[PDB]
This record gives sequence, C-alpha cells and structure tokens, in this order.
Amino acid sequence: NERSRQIDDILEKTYYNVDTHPAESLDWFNVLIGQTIQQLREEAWKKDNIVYSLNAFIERKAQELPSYLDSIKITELDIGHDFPIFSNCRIQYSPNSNGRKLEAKIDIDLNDRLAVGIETRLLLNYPKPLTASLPINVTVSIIRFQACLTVSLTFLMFSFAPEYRMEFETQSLIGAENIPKIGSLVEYQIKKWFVERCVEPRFQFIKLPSVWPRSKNTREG
Amino acid sequence: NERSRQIDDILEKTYYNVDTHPAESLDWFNVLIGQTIQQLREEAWKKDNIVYSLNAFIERKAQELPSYLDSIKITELDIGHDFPIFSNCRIQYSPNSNGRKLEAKIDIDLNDRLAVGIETRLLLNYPKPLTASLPINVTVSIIRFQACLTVSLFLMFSFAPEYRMEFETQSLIGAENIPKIGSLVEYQIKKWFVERCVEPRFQFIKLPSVWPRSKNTREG
Amino acid sequence: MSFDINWSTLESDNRLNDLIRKHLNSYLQNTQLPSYVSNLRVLDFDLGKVGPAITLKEITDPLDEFYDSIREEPNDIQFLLEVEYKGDLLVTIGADLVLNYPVEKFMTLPVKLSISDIGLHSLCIVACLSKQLFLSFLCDGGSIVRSMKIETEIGEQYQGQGSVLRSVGELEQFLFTIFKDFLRKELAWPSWINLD
Amino acid sequence: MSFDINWSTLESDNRLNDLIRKHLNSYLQNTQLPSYVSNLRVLDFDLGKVGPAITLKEITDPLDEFYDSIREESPNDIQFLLEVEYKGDLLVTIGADLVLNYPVEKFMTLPVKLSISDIGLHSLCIVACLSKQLFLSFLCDGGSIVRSMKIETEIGEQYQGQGSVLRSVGELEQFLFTIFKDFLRKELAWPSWINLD
Repeated sequence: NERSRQIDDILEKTYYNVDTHPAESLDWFNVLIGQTIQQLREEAWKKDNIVYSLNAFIERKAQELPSYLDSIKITELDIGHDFPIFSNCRIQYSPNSNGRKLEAKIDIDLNDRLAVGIETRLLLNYPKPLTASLPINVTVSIIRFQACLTVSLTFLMFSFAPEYRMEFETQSLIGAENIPKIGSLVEYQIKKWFVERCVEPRFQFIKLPSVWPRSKNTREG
Repeated sequence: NERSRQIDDILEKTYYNVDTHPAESLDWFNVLIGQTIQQLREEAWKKDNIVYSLNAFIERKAQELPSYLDSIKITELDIGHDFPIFSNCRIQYSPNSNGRKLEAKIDIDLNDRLAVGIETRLLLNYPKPLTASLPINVTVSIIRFQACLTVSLFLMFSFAPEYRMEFETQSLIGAENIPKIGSLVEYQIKKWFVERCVEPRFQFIKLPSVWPRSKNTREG
Repeated sequence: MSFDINWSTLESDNRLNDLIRKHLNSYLQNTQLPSYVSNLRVLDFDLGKVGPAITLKEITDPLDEFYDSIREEPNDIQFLLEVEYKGDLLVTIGADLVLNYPVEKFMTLPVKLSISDIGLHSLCIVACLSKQLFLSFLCDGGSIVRSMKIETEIGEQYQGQGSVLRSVGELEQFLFTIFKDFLRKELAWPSWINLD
Repeated sequence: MSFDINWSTLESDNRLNDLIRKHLNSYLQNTQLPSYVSNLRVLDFDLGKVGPAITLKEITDPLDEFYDSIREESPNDIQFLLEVEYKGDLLVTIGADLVLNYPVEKFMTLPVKLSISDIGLHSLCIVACLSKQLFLSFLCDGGSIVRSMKIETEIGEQYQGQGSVLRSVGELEQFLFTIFKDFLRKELAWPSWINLD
C-alpha cells in the first residue's frame, strides 16, 4: 500500500520510469573502480596478506574439502593486469515482495589472469596407514566472468544470478600435467564458496557508514 | 613520476578516453540514492537526532557567532519530500598534480523545502548591562542547489566555488520579515559550507572493506 | 516589539547614580555661566524606575560614518529604533542666585531647582560592529527634549517678591537652554557616542 | 610420477604380521585339499623390507560398479589408475604333511616345510575413494598378476635322494601354485573388488 506509494514517489521524483527508460553506460564507475582496484593491486605486501588470509580459511575448513587431500600450501598467486567492466544498468522492483523495494541490475564482464598456486599431497588409509602421497603443484586460474548482478540499499544488498559464466584455466604437476579432474574439483570448491556466499538466493549485506560531512573527516593537500 | 602510465592503462582497459568520451546519464544513482534518503527521512527519530545534533553544534561555540545574539534554540525542522538529481559525469586529470590522479566531475541540481526554526534574542552591553533582547523566530529554508562536483578515490569529493544556493528566510520579532536576517543566516551557512566542503578543501571519508566475508552474509 | 528591561538594577546602583551625577557635576563646572548665577551643583539625582519604551522599526547594515570613526580613532549590524521616555528621571540642582533688583550684588540666594517629568521622543540608531557599540540620535535636536518640569525652591522670606521670581525664571530657562544644548551637542545627528 | 614409502610402518606392526598369519592361515586351513596333502599351515610369515614400485598414470572421478555395490547397501569422489610393480622381499613358510605313496598307498607321511619367495607381480590397478569408502580392483586378466614365484621345499635329510618322493613333492608345490593364483584371481581380478576397513 503506502510502501508501493513511497516507491512511486521515488520513481516519479527522479526522472525515471521502470518500463520505458533505457540502460545507462556506467563507465565512470569502471574508471574510479579501476582506480581503487589499481590501488589495492599495487599494495606489495597484500599478495602475502591474502596468501595468509586464504591459507588460514582453508586450513580450518579442510573437513569440507575432500579427504584424500593432505595439507594445502599456496606458493604462487597472481592478481592480474585488467579491470572489470560494467554496462547495461537497470532498475526493477524486488521479486516476491509484492512491490516493496527497488534494485539495480547491472551486467558485468571481466577478462584477465587470476591464478593461485597450490601444493598438496594425496593420502589414503588404513594402509599402511598413511600412503606415499604424491605431490601436486596445482596452479588454478580464472579468465572470464560474465554476470548479471543485483544491487540495492536498505546496507548494500548485492548478489549474482545462478546462470553465470566462470571460466577456469587449471594445470597441475605430479612428481614429474593437464589433468582434468583436478580442475573440475577445484571448480567444485570454488563455486561452492562462491554460491555459498555471493549467489541468489543468498545475498551479502555490507555496513553503510554515514556520509554526513563531519570535521573528523576533513583533510586537504 | 611515470604513474601516469597506470592512468593510461586504466583508461585504455575501460573503454574510456578523457578528451572524447561523453557524459553519462547517472539516473540509477539518483534512484538508489532516492531510496536511501527516503529511508533516512521516514525514520521519525532522526528529526530529534539532528535537532539534538544542531543544538550540540551550537553549544560548543558561541564565539564564531555574532555577539549581539544570545542563546539559540531550534523549534522547527523539516527535511522535505523531494530528492536530488545528478547528471553530466566527467573524468578529468587532477589539477596542480602534473597529471597524477583522476577524478569524476558530476553536475548536481536539487529543488525542495529545507527548513529550520530558530528562536534567539539580541543582547547589548554594557547598558544596562544586559538589554531587553527582543525575540526572533527565524524560520530559514533552502530551495535550489546547483553545483559542479568532483569525486575521486578512501573517498574524495568537493564542490566548485561557482555554485548556486537559493534561500528563503522569514522572521517574526513581536508581531514582518527583514532582509538583513536572511543575509546573516546566509553568511554563517556558507561559512560552514565553504569551510568544510568546497575547493580547495576536500572531505576524506574512510573506505570500508567490500570483499565477501562470512560475517557479512544474510538472507531473507 | 518591546524592550522591557525590568531595569531594577539602576534603581539601586550607586555607581551609575554617581556616574550620571558626576557627569552632570562635571558639566556644571566647565560651562561658561551668566552673571546672575553664582554656583551650579547637582545636589541630588535619581534615574527612577520607569523604563523608557523602545520599538525596533528597522535593522540594516551600519552607515558609512561609523567606519570613519573606527579608522580615525565587516559583518556588523545597526538597528533603527524608536525611543520614548515619559518616566521619572529626577534631577535636583543647587544654585546660588545673585539677586540684583534694587541694586547690583543686592543679595546672594540659596536656591534649589528640580528638573522632573522629563519627556523625550526621538528616533535612534545603534550600530554594533563585533562588538564595538555606537549610539546616535535622529531627530533635529534640542526640541527633542520637549517636556521638562523645572520647579524652583527659594527661601520663604523671598517667596512673595516678583523681582526675585524674575531672576528665578531667567536661571530656569537658561538651565533649559543649556540642557537642550547639552543633549543636542552630545547626541544629535551627525554626532554619535562610543562606549555606552 | 613418484611413490615411495620405505614401509617400515609395517614391520613394527606385529599386529599386521599376525593379521596376515591369521587371514592366510585361515585360507589354508579351509580348502578342499588333495589326498596326498594331510594338512596345510603357515608357520613363518614375513612381509619384508623392500616395498613395491608404483606409478600413477590416469585419474577419473567414478566407475559405475563401486556405486552399484554402495547403492545396494556425490561429485566429491575420486578414482586413480595406477601401475603396480612388485619385485621385493615377501616370504611365506607353509608347513605340510605329505602323504607319499610311491611304493604303496599311504606308504609314508613326511614333515615338509615349503617356502614361497621372490614373488614378482606386475599389473594395473584402480582405486576409488568415495568420501571416504575405499575400493580397489585389479586389471591383468588370466591370473597373470603372479608372474614370478619361487617355492622351494625342505624335507628330511633321509628322503633327499628318492625321486619318487620328489614327484609327490612337486605335485604339492604346483598345487600350492594353482591355489595361489586361484586365490588371487578369484579374490581380486576384474571385475572382483573389495573394501578395506
């Protein structure tokens, strides 16, 4: 009732119609986003920061990981040299909510080299118990990401559509290569963390700080 | 030094050229922004929250304020029923930095009723000392705002000094508005505004972490 | 639009009683005097406890003469007010009266005059300049102090002589003339006063 | 492709020693034995020091028969295809009473100790772990998994010279060989598979 009325007030006072407006370019967002992400990439010790960050998470959660694997060390890790591109930005009503809230709908595409270098063994029991676990150097990459993303504010609600494109470029080395079940399994775990946290119908709400101008937030140069 | 090469890699890998690319519509921004600001308005508590915040800003300093005024109470406060509209979003090099950093440049316009109700007195000394300060009910409003804004990336943003601000002031004293009232209110208002928010004085807000963590996952 | 000071302060303050009283004494000692008045003294004084009425007619930026007063000896304000005093300011002025109807230097009389029921009407501007305070009056001066009841007490032995009462009257209206002269020279436009 | 346990992890295990003495002694004590073999018994068993040589060569997720055996009684499962080469130092000693019958029937009964040694094996294998039920299967077909074996026989010094005795001795030995390859090809050869827990 009055909720849909409020959404109508927003839409009317904003030069926007849900059924007739065309998509928007959104490139400046890719420019400033490219600035921030260039800034995060150029942090030299953040490569080690997230080497440790990924390590710590992986070790505790290892029971969810396949049991035939041993200890998981990361010896290689690359971030890339390209940037994500947003385009086709829409505004729709929130589904299943009878016209309660509004939300943006942006297309996103990314192409670069996104690699992680694993070093693991493969144990089996109970002979003898403990086996001559062979070594695996598992360099796994991601190269393309096309997604249809939903944003909104109530916090920062955003998530992906389940019909997303995720392209993996996996390689391994065992004792003394291009072995597929490795890449398919790493795909299972990666898309398990991903769908577990950041895919419909499971969103991620991020805290919204106050933007009000305050004197403890004023600098110059 | 040669970190302009990095800006060049950004602009090259983002379908963007500084001299040729056109301005962008930016209306989705006004939509989600309209949702947030409507949410902050619909809270009946923030009315008293910022009534309190203004009284607290008044209490800390009575020095920068003209001495012919006494104590300052707010009895009236309205937020509005309209929303701001952005358009013309550009990307340019940062000035005086010899081409170091990049920055978006968004035009902004807003039309609504922004009010506040003051109640003050007018003391004078040293007869007798303390005068029979006459009371002023000063309801002051803003109606239009046009500006040329600069954002960049913590957050970086400020306003061009050639901005438009249009006021609407009224005052009753005993039982008739006066222009010097509104001119004085304009003075203090634009003093705080330019002091904290206008070139060449920016505002740097802390940038939180957006990367997915499990302590940031909800549903419904 | 009233300025209602319950100005109780001044009905009790000795300091302004003797500061206005001292200012009046000082005014009496310096002025050149006629020959028929020997000595002028402020025997008594009281501002009273009836507040003058004030109405704020306008309020604008100060005029271009106050800044001259500054640079000689930004974001300020001046008020255009309307000042009315019909209250109870009372002054008692002692005076020795050289009475000379039969012959010159015939007598020297003890005299006490009462200035009372003082009425006063004018417009005023008060300009404070963060926070230097300046006062000035608008009406033409002199005749601004339109109402004054000055009644004279002499000795009982000389009350019936019209010849004495003539000198009494001359002293009275001379006191009137230097009263209006004082206020017109001190406060009338253009002249203005600092530190109130 | 490198594997190497210096599997001393077994020799401290007298528990495994007696586990294979138990399973092996049990497979010997229950058999339709020939008439010239009164009793079979394992006395001195040892698994040895040298471990076999293993090379992994393939890897898939499933094989559609392990899941048959499980569905009778997930994509996170795995199976390996490996090449097994045993040439090491396993030794079995089997006691046996030999009804020798050359001159007449039930002529003699000999105390005989046999030694199976120098066992050579070479074949392919698959191992399917199914989070985490473990299964294993062999691939070389007609019992040719046993390619090398050396069974020598100690009898008494008094009968070391009669070839008539050595005929019955040879019959017992090759019977042990045939029940050996029969045991292996019946228990493990494709399709047969087993779990270990």
